[PDB]
Amino acid sequence: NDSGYKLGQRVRHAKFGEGTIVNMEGSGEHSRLQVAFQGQGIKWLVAAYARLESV
Amino acid sequence: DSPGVFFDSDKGKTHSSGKVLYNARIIPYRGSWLDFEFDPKDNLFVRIDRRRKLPATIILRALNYTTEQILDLFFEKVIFEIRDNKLQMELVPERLRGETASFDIEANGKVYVEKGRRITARHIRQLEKDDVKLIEVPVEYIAGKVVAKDYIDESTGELICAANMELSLDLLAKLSQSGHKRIETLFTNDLDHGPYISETLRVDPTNDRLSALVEIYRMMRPGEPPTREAAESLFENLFFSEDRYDLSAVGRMKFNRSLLREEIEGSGILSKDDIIDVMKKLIDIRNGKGEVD
Repeated sequence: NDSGYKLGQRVRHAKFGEGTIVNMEGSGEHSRLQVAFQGQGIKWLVAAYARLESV
Repeated sequence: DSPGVFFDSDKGKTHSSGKVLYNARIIPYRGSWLDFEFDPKDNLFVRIDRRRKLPATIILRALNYTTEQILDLFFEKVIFEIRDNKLQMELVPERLRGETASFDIEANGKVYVEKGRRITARHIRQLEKDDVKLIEVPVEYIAGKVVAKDYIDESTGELICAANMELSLDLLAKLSQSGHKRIETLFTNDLDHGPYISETLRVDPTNDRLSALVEIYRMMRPGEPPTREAAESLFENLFFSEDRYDLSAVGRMKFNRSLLREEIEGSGILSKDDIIDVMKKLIDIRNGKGEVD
């Protein structure tokens, strides 16, 4: 993925908390990230719409 | 065999059910064959260079179409709106043809069709004349509809629902509570607008361009661990390189004539439009519009 994120990366989300990227799909504005958030389960985020900070 | 495109069937003589399985085949003067074919469940498959079949949507993913864009190619859309705490539907009255109302089709105080009656061409005419373009529907009617696009919770970036997911009351609730008051779904039926491409996506194991290219590459080159360049170049060289592929002028003329195109001249290699147009004609044939060669 050319989206800025990497498989295995730890990220922080304002609502979902700290998590780890466990899969990615797509490219360009369509890039999406599957994130396992410690206490909030697994979620798909569209990279271009999600505020994530690299822990 | 001669160059061109050919639409055929098995004359219902393969499976016990006697179901007629339709197919399409592109044969070049030189280069790899490209085949499309239905299975008994009405899913669509592609065969490249006469090898084992793959869910047909893989070739479109390899040509840079998203799930949403694939659905855009093969289906018209039915739009629902949420307003006044009611579910409304954008109406194209002609789409009601042949159906029996499951609820009162009413607008502007007037009831056009009763919950029991069969919808008439007269009903449709009056609806068109009165410019009825929006009608209230029961929430239950949203169930089973297929969402045509990705919907995101914009406050978090979370994907709320992916293109091609089946709608439910629970999902409708989530969408509504996320601020999405307009929802696009597929126009399909079980008769002459079949959901073949939508169901094909559900058995397609790939989810983007790179995974599609890798699926193709692994199929063509067993024993060769795939690299980016290798998968890209192999695909480009199947149908899109003059060095390795040529329909020939005769082939192009016959190809274009089968698709009812005006032009007789054209390229020795294939375009995205060539491939999509062949898929669309095969789907027409299955839907009862037009016939095999």
